[PDB]
Amino acid sequence: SLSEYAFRMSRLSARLFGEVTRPTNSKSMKVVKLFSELPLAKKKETYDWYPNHHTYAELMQTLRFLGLYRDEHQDFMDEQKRLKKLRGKEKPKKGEGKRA
Amino acid sequence: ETYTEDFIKKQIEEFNIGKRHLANMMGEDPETFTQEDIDRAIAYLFPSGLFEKRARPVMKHPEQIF
Amino acid sequence: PRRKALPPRTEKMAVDQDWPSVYPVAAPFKPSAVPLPVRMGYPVKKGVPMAKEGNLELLKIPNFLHLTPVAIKKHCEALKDFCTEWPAALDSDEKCEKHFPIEIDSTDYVSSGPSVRNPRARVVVLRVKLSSLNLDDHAKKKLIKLVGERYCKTTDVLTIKTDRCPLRRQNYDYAVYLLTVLYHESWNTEEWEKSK
Amino acid sequence: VDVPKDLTKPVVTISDEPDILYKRLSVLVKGHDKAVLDSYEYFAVLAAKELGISIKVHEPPRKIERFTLLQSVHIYKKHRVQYEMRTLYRCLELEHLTGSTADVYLEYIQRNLPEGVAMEVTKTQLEQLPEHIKEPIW
Amino acid sequence: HYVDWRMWRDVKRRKMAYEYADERLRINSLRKNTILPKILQDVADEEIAALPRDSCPVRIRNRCVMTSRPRGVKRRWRLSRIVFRHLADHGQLSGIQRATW
Amino acid sequence: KNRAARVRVSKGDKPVTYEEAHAPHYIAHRKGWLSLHTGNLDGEDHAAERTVEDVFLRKFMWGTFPGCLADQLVLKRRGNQLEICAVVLRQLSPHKYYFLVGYSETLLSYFYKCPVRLHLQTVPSKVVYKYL
Amino acid sequence: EEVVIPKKKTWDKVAVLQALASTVNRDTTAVPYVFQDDPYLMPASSLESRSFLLAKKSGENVAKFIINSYPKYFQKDIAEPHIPCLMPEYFEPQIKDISEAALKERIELRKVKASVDMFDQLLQAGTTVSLETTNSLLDLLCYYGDQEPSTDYH
Amino acid sequence: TKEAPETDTSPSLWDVEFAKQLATVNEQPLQNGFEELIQWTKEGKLWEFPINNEAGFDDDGSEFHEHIFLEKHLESFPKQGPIRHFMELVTCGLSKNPYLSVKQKVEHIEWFRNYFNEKKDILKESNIQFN
Ligand SMILES: [Mg+2]
Ligand SMILES: [Mg+2]
Repeated sequence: SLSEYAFRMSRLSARLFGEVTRPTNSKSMKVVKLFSELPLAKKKETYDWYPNHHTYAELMQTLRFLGLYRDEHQDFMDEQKRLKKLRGKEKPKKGEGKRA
Repeated sequence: ETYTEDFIKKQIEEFNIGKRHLANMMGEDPETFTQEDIDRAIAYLFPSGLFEKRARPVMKHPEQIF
Repeated sequence: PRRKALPPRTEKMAVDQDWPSVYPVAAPFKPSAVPLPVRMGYPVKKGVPMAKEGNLELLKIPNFLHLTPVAIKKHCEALKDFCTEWPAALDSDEKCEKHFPIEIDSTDYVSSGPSVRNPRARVVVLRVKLSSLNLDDHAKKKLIKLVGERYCKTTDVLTIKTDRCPLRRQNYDYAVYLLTVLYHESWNTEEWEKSK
Repeated sequence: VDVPKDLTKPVVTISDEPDILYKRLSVLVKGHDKAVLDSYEYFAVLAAKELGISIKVHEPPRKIERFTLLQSVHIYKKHRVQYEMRTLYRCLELEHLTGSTADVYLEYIQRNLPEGVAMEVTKTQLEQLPEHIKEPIW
Repeated sequence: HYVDWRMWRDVKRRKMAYEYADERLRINSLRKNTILPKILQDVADEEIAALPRDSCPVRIRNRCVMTSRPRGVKRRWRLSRIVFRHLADHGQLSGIQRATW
Repeated sequence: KNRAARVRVSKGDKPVTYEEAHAPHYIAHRKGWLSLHTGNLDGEDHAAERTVEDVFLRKFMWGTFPGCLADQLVLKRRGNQLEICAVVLRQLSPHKYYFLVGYSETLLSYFYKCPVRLHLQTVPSKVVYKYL
Repeated sequence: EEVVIPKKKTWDKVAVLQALASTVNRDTTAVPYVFQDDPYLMPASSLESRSFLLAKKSGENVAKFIINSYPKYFQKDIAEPHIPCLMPEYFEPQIKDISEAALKERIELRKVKASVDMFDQLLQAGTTVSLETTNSLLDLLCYYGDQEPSTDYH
Repeated sequence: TKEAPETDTSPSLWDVEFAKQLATVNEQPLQNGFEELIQWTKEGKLWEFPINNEAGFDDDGSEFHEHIFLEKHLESFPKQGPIRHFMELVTCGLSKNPYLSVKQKVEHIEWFRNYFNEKKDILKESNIQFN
């Protein structure tokens, strides 16, 4: 719906501003979009969604063994596990469960 | 929280000394430093956006506080 | 015997001291160093706002004790040696437009965190009035059709916004490149233009 | 009595390269606390006057973002808790200053940016026409 | 040391999706157009379908980073509604408050 | 009945601090925030990362100064600086406070790759606002 | 008409901070800045003034000992621009081959014993060791006297 | 005095250690808050002001024309046909991508060049000649 003058003027502006110069349908224009941005899996919000739970847990476990961090929750779990041994409720050995 | 007269007499001595310190911080004459200047200086030095004004920083004469 | 805490050093301060030396830089509120009987906190019934000692509400405030009017005036006196003088000939905006027809806009973002990066800082905006360019009747007509909506007839300003390069210096060099190829193509006359 | 005798001043070198000319510097600060922006405005304005910079101030309209969440950990859909984040603004507009004056002023007020306050500084630079554009090739 | 096994599976999915992102992107570009021959696009369909299942980004789930709750999560903070409220209601989230109007 | 962050009435023998004595609906009205950063402002990013860091710092300090903290931490961020303001008691010897300050500041600086500072204000006892 | 643009002024990255620092003097009511500004933590004598700083430096040594002992906990780099001075240090040689290039690594790390052993084995094998490297080994032995430099903990 | 210095002099252990003894004679604790900021700035811990969001990040010294003009990298592909049309859309999208370095953009283009070489037989069936 454009004159030959307008069509040639639009192709000229596309070459100067670095747009697609050949006639391309809407489907094929998805190729331009795909390479004009980062894939979702490559965005920092995606691959760094979680904090490294291994680092935090391992660091604070080490600091506790070094005597520099007091883990009240872990101390609570240790006391409960100690009193369960005295009560006879101890974890069985692998392969030596109640079902053998 | 009962407040004796010897306690209020000490609070007034602190307010007069602190009033001359505040005038010294803002570079104003300690003699003509009014309560309106105190409220303005405190709002600048300790900016608080709390909606309730009664919860914002205040430096008033003890007679107006206790 | 247990360790007895010393009395606060505000009791040693003179009312005519140099306060900027006490709070030279931004620091949290310290009751033992601020000689003001300031109180804060919504009081209980027939009570008073809590004193400053152990007052967490005064600790939450970003105080300006390091920026008293006395300190600011001494700071600015030492920063004058770093400044340069604006040209007196450029007295009005119309006079700046005459000698400097191009305007370049860029933005810097200051946030808090470990990383200073911000993708919005790469954007560059170049503005120029076509009246400032050496354009004849044909060139100005062809330039307006090439840029499209980048030109505003009301203001007669051409706005070129570039942000496809990672850096700002690259988007700036690209904005100048675009203005250069647009200017030289507007002066060039093709044969298909005769069919207008 | 125990005062320094002579003070070493930082070395400021006058270069041979021309300086940048800024038509405008639009300093937009954002925060949650209006009183903190009031104190920062007073500080920034007083700093600009002492350095001889022409500055204007205005307050863009605030923004309040609200969202809704369930109140119970389980069921009870018709009971919600609503939260909001208030963003207050203050715009310092400085005009007709060189690049050296802008670097000193911005460094001074950016270092003293209170916690919880962000800044977006838009700089409008004045440039001359590139030499290739002053005339057509033919 | 992740919250549960379901979070650990999502951690591995995000890692594998990141490693194959470039390859999947390049193969998908061959499929998302009407320019290349069908014979070449049919081969590209088989190639991307042969990649590991956990490289597909649609299998990633935005779970609460502290409790692994798979729903009711606010994307901006990556927290479930319950954990978010706990921090907000104790004044530990900068600038967040209860809304009344 | 609402429960969130409410110290419930008792027999008049429970001391509560100013922060503990105010329910959530008083945030921004009678009490401020315990952390200040730009992450939650309109158009700002990285709010999720700042939040995880805050949660960790509070647990780290609680277990690093066991039985010493007399109030919640105040976390402040300016530029890439991190300031931690804590109100502690006067039971530990000063030598141990200086050790823990030098230790925690150094460890946190290397963990979050930023200059961290810890400001301590000591009190003889937990400041009581009221007895619920 | 012509306008004269002023010449640009340049300064170092700390010049502005140094200009502001020149405006303040020492606070006579305070203890040195290195101490915690708190009436309970301030040193009350010349003995505490010395021991409080040694306790703080001791805590910094313990933190560095942990950072260098468990470097994998401190390798997540979130800083931009990068801060090299906040990364773990690696004092162990990473080249396990027996050659000249492997000896030069143990000389830079100042491993007196390992460097001598690497030199003996390298020499018994008959391989040539450059003169510049032989001198770089004497500089290490002649300086520390064939003894291992001090470390944090073994 | 020595008119010409030895710029390339090796830092022997005796010279590196004597330079540390000269850093100890001026070793004093920080006297105030400004000196702590100055020290952190020299060490690189503290940001430099005024803030530059691109500080310490130059994309390999690349010029704008290296990101925007990528047709020089399509010299190995056919000059006409569907493969040229397809690669002009790839390079068009890559020239608008500010999140990739020039090195990464070439990696994309190099991948397609190798991919179309392995599919030469399939392309010949469709009357397309890729090298
Ligand atoms: Mg899904
Ligand atoms: Mg209800």
